[PDB]
Amino acid sequence: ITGTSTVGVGRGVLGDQKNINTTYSTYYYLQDNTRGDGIFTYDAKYRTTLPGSLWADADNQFFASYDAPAVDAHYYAGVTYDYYKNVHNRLSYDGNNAAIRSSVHYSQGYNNAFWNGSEMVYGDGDGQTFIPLSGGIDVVAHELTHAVTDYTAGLIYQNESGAINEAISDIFGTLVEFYANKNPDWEIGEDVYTPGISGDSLRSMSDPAKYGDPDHYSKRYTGTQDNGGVHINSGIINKAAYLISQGGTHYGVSVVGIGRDKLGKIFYRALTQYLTPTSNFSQLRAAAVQSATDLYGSTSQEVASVKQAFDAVGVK
Ligand SMILES: O=C(O)CNC(=O)[C@@H](CS)Cc1ccccc1
Ligand SMILES: [Ca+2]
Ligand SMILES: [Ca+2]
Ligand SMILES: [Ca+2]
Ligand SMILES: [Ca+2]
Ligand SMILES: [Zn+2]
Repeated sequence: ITGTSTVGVGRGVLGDQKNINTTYSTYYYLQDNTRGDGIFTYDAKYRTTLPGSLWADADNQFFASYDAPAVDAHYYAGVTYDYYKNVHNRLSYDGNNAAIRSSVHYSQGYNNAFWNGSEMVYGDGDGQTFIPLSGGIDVVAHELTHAVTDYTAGLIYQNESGAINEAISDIFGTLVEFYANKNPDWEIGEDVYTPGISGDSLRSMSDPAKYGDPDHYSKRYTGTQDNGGVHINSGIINKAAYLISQGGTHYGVSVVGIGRDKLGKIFYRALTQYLTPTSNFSQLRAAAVQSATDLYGSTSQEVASVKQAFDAVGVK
């Protein structure tokens, strides 16, 4: 759409009011011209055909219940772009300001969200296991992060390299939740999962075992489901990341925490410079050691906390 940039107001899935960047040309569109090549939000209209229609609204006000998921997918994708640009100096997912597109209201009672190789897609949930997926900042950044991986390391979605792919997305979606200061935590999906139950989440970075995921290499899933346990074995890498950051004793091994910022710096560098499509857990270890080395020196505490963390989860 070609038109005048303006700003509208709306209510998100959680009932919160926010301002969003729109474009005016007869109608008001969910098209934000201020970020790279633009952020575009689309209506999939309960169908599976993508992307659906560019979101059009008559008065620049987004307070209807059908509007809520479009408001949050549009705004959180702006926050995510901001995080990457400001913190890591990366312009959009390809590093060249590619336009970011999202479709909401995808299918009927679709309990997922994904990156299809070209855009982000959000189901509205069934109302019980989930509420519309874009209402969770960590879900939105997990997604966008898959775009980042795709253009960099290119981790294949299966087995060891696939679980690394999932871990990276949980790690960066968690960094983005803390960056926005939106009630942050080391849990994944908490804001949109099981609206009827309090206190839970889909996955836990602090204690993956809390929901049955492995928190040690020796407890890794060797089967075939979930592409070889991509969303299962990600817990081993999530635990490691949470240790480097915050510190702690796990299975007897003590790790001194180096905090979030350094954790984001080391992982981004492993991602962008050292990891390959076929990298395994052991290779992720050498990549993270080497990034921390590059940035803080071979004899830094930074390097020593990364080794401790991997030894704690049995990776190497
Ligand atoms: O597909 C699965 O098994 C679970 N899906 C996920 O973990 C991702 C899709 S890769 C979508 C999502 C991320 C974070 C939070 C909620 C939903
Ligand atoms: Ca309106
Ligand atoms: Ca939170
Ligand atoms: Ca969270
Ligand atoms: Ca819940
Ligand atoms: Zn994922």
